[PDB]
Amino acid sequence: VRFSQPFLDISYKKIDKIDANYFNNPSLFIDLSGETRLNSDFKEADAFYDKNRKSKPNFISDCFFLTLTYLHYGLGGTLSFEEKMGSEIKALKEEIEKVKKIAANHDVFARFITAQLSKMEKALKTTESLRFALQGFFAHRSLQLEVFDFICGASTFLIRVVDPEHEFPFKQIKLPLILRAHAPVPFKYYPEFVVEGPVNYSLYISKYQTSPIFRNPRLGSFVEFTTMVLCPELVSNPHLKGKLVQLLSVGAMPTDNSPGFMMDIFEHDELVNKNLLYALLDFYVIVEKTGSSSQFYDKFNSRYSISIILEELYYKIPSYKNQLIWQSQNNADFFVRFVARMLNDLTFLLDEGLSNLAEVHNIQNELDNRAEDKELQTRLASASRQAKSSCGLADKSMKLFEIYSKDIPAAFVTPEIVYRLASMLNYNLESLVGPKCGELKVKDPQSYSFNPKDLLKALTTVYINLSEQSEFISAVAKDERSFNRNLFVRAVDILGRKTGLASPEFIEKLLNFANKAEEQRKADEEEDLEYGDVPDEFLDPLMYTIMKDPVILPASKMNIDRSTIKAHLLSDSTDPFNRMPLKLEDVTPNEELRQKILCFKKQKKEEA
Amino acid sequence: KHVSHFDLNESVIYNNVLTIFELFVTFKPIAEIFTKIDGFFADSCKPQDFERKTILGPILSLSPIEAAVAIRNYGDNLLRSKQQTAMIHESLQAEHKVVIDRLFFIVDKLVRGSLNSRTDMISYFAHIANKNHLRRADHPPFKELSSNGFMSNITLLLVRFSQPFLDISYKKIDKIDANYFNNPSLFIDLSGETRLNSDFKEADAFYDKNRKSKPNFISDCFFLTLTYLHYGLGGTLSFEEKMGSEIKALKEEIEKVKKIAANHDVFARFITAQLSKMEKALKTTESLRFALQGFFAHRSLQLEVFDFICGAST
Amino acid sequence: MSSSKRIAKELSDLERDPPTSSSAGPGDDLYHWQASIMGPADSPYAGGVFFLSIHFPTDYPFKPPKISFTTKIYHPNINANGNICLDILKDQWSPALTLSKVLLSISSLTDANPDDPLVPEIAHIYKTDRPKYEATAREWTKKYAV
Amino acid sequence: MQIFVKTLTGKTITLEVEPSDTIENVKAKIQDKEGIPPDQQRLIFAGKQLEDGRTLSDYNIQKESTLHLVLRLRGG
Amino acid sequence: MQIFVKTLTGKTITLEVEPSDTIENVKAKIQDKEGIPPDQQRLIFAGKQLEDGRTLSDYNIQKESTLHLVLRLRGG
Amino acid sequence: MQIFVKTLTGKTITLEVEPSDTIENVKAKIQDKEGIPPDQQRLIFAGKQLEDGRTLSDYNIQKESTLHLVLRLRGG
Amino acid sequence: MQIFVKTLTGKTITLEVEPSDTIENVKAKIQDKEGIPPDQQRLIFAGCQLEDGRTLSDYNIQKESTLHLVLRLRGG
Amino acid sequence: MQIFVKTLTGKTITLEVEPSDTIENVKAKIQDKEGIPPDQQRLIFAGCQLEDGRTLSDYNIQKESTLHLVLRLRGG
Repeated sequence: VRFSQPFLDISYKKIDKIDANYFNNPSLFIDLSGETRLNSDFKEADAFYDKNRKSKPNFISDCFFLTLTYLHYGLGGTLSFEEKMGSEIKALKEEIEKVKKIAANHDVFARFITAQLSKMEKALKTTESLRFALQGFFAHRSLQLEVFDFICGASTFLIRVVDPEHEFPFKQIKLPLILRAHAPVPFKYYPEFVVEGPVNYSLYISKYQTSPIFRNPRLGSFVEFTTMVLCPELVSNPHLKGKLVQLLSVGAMPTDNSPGFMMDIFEHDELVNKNLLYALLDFYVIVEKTGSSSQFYDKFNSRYSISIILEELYYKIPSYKNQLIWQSQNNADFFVRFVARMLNDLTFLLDEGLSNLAEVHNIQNELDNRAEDKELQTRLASASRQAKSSCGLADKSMKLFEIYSKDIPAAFVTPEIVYRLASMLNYNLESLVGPKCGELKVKDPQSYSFNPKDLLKALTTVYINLSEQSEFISAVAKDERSFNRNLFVRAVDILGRKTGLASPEFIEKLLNFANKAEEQRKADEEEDLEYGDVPDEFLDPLMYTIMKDPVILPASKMNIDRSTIKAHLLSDSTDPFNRMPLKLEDVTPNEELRQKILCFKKQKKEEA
Repeated sequence: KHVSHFDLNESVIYNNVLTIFELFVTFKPIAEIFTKIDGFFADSCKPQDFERKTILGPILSLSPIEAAVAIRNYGDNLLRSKQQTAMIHESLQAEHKVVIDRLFFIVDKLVRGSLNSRTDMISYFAHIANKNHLRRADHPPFKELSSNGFMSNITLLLVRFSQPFLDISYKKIDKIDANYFNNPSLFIDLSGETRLNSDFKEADAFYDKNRKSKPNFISDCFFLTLTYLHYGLGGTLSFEEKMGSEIKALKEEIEKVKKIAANHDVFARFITAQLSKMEKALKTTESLRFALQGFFAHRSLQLEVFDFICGAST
Repeated sequence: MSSSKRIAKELSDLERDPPTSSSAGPGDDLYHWQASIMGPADSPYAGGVFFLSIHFPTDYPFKPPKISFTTKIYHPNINANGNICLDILKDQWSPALTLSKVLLSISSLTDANPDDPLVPEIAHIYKTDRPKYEATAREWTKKYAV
Repeated sequence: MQIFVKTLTGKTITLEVEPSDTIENVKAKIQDKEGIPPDQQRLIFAGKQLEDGRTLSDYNIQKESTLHLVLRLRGG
Repeated sequence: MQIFVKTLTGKTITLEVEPSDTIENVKAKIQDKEGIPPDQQRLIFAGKQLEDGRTLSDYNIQKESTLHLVLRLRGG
Repeated sequence: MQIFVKTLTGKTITLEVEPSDTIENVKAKIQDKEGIPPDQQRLIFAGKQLEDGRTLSDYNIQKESTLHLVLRLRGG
Repeated sequence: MQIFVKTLTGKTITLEVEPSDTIENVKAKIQDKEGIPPDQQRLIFAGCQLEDGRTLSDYNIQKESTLHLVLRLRGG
Repeated sequence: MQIFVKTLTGKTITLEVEPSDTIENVKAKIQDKEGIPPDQQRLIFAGCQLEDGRTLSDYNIQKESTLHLVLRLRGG
């Protein structure tokens, strides 16, 4: 790595010495078998090798990339083998007791087994001393400082290659630069590990007090690289962008409420603050496309990191807050989708977490039977981790809700989202104040991140902020499914148990809302009952309600209201009966039945 | 649970345990109904669980063959000469003879309890037998089969019923029916039972070809004797037949892990602990090898067994 | 706003016309149902009546309801979690498919789909070992679904 | 009030009872009207097996409801 | 009128019966739980096989009469 | 028997059949053009299902009646 | 084309695959990049297992899809 | 009919076999009598190995023939 810093000088004058065209010819010394690429396939790779069709030897460029290769395959391999050997230390402790807790009363089989476990205990002491050793020279703040210096320099090198003019570090790059061809030549064909290595090193090395990033002025240059990564065309694999955002999390993670070590850089860099929030704002949407919810380590963790960033980003730096307000007032089409996707997750986060806590209790009650096995305990560990992740995600996501409601309540009141928000809030309130959480007594809930009444406080605040919006309370008044005035009354006593969670005036405001919604709830009953009756053929076949705007389905020749067919069309563009190719333009309104419904309501007015 | 180490070492326990049965067995009204109680039969039960999951299993399982007995007797002086180990033998074989006779007294009244009593005992032995066919493989599942001490003890125990009808006067030959294998089996298994000079195809037909059945304990006991002879200590002798090879195998690595440079700080201590158990393992393998040999050299027991062989052949 | 009023009419369709081999309805929760099905006579399930746990999604009409078993079964397309390999719910889920129609498609399970081996050990047995399949299915039928 | 009881054969009988009556009373009525032994009788309502110690009002059994009767029996 | 039967491995079982029950009917009442081929029917009472064609009545079978389920017939 | 068939997007083919044929034989004139495997032989008829294994007399395929062919994505 | 797969620890090893390739065909390209014998090759997609002999196009695995390299109770 | 086979230690376990039965068909009757999984089931006849899927009549193995249960370098 020492050969790097001469061309990675802090003056940054030898950038042109290393050719970014180093991967136009095929490889000469390094291997590409299994070399996954950035945002291109082998099919384009081999053709592009030929597509140029012409080669100037130079040690420097080969050494530069061999540096990254030995970074990833090398001490990156060491940290993975040892960070492993931190958790693999506990795995070794499990496999040792797998051989020691058993009956060792054989004549020679147990003798062989003792010698076998002696090798495993030698490896165990090997792992313990690796833990007591590698961390030592990781604490060697010179070696790590040199490595991080190389990271910064290499990043400074590679960021100029995406700039069409390569004006950096002597100038800036206009952002963003803008699908399978829109990626800028030739960054896309570069090896993938050149990014995975450094990010792995940064992610793992930040678990010690003398970590290289701690109070380092050279750091932050590659943060710009991370931000520029999130033109979305730059890379293709999502699961290393997930690593990037997970890095940015700890990079902005707040012991004594100390500012995050990137907060100054996240707030004192033009190239970053200009487009960072837009970037991960867009990114929070896409990760749902990485399959559905099967197991942990899914896009939800990516959401966890992508959210706890903003969680403090709104707190400390206000310029981003003003940027967000401008965004929400200008391209709110961008913002509403983001709000909807995150609102969607909450529909089952708490349900799934309660389910998995019950599963953990079930597995715990299966064992300790005083009246596979360890695979079931690995399942218990995985389910406890899943429940902790779900609870934490719910907490962070809800905490995000209130600080945006307080600032810009006019965003949440879009018609397509307000009903959903009210439904979700009421269902969460019922799920919490209900017996499901009361009976589920988790041993040390502080461990599994289940902090119920704290979340209840945030939920209450969510109602409080927008409690003065007619459309919101009207939506809450219209939740026939899970509305009850007694839920708020129960919440009052539940918060009164541990006093100080809410103010007496907080209780007054929430009870004001609870009463104020009750009348809007009641009046709808009289509207639907006295002036609403139950005729036939006036009811939506898919909803069984009268249609204020009944429209004729061009395929099935049936009447339906616009909302029902719009909801059906958002899931698939097919008719519910004959599956004809259905579009909103092909529909036809029904005026005669609309006027007949008006006359029916007039007749109902003649009744009363 | 409390006396889980139910070996023959604690000479102040098993004598009392035997005497406990010694009083029940005496009373004829006790014997005629002692055979129908809870815990008498086993469960489909695990083959290695006939040790600790029935009535008799905890008392007649006592036999010198048990590993800890050999560890406690010959594991002290592992390189003992023939006379030194013969001392342990001549000491323990007398106790073995005492216990054999004591519990044969049990089983005699058990068979002489009642009609259902003797049928129940025959069934109880047969069930243990037919679930041990795995004993006669090259590498049987030892951890999942009845301990060969137990399967050998029952053998020369039930062999005692043979010599009355195997009298040296040879007058009770007609007592055991040679037609015992005309009907299908009643208590002993024939699944996998190879035949002499006939196939299953003729076997099943000949079962029917007679088409008729007079119960008798004696004939069932005679054949169960041979069955336990083969599946029992017949299995045991081969079971220990590889032990002598195993002793050389264990000694093969004894100097293999000592010829290395033993100059570590704590890996050296772990290596020394790896052979502190290995020398005890050698002293235990040698104990087993020099203990199985002596009771085979117990001329009285083998004399009785050979007498049974001769009588059965007659 | 729209979610509940479908469920009431789908339930009252039972009162207007009761089903043949099944039944439906909720406890007190609207979205928490408990169904019923009896093992077909021309199937090893015969002699078996099943207990069902149902939770409706945010949209019972617009989304398929996840359904779980309470009674253990021995079938290829069913695991211990009561997951149903019904191709209607995830692929051709129409909004017009009634809860009764879904119960009918469940009653179609009986006809096992081999290309969906939720439990491959049972799937291969259905592929070749139908006799022991039928024996063990009734074994577990008498064990659980009394 | 009248209700519907379904047997394993699908045979439907209307039983005129009252909500205050117990399940044991209903099974006695079934045994009187068909001779079928009550110990073999297993009543199913919305996927629920009822208890003879309990009554019809306990499980919200309204009139004209459908009850499924299961006959647990073994020829062997 | 149920009877008990025990196999070689000792699996006790019960089966309700009638005086007129044919032996093959009784055997057909066995593979329900044990899965035995009825062609290899081999039942043992009083040390005798049961004539399959006849019924239980010509045998002095009494209440809880013991049988032995030994039908190995293993040509293997 | 001329029976039309159309996929999801609206593309259709012109194929011949006979009244007493089977749906798989009708499907055998569906893999003649594209080469659609029988595993994806899905037939949709007015909110109901049409199993592949049956015949045309059971599918009541009338004269010039359009059926629905949708790619199958089985698995579960 | 190319597809993805991830282990328990989060590593995301990509690998080119072809529609014709079977599940064992792709699993043959696994021990080369991770050193895992196919005896423990366990694949889950969308929460459902995959048949050993079945081809890639048997699970509609599109371009830029996702796999999940999970492991059974084997190894160690 | 019945055939023979011997291990290394000389024991001679016989077992009935049928001309139709394959080599795996007979080897399935081996772990029952000796507890050996067919993963190591190695058969030599007249110094030549036997193909796995091949049937019994594929080596003219007559009645009262001889097999030789040998083992590979597996086990231990």
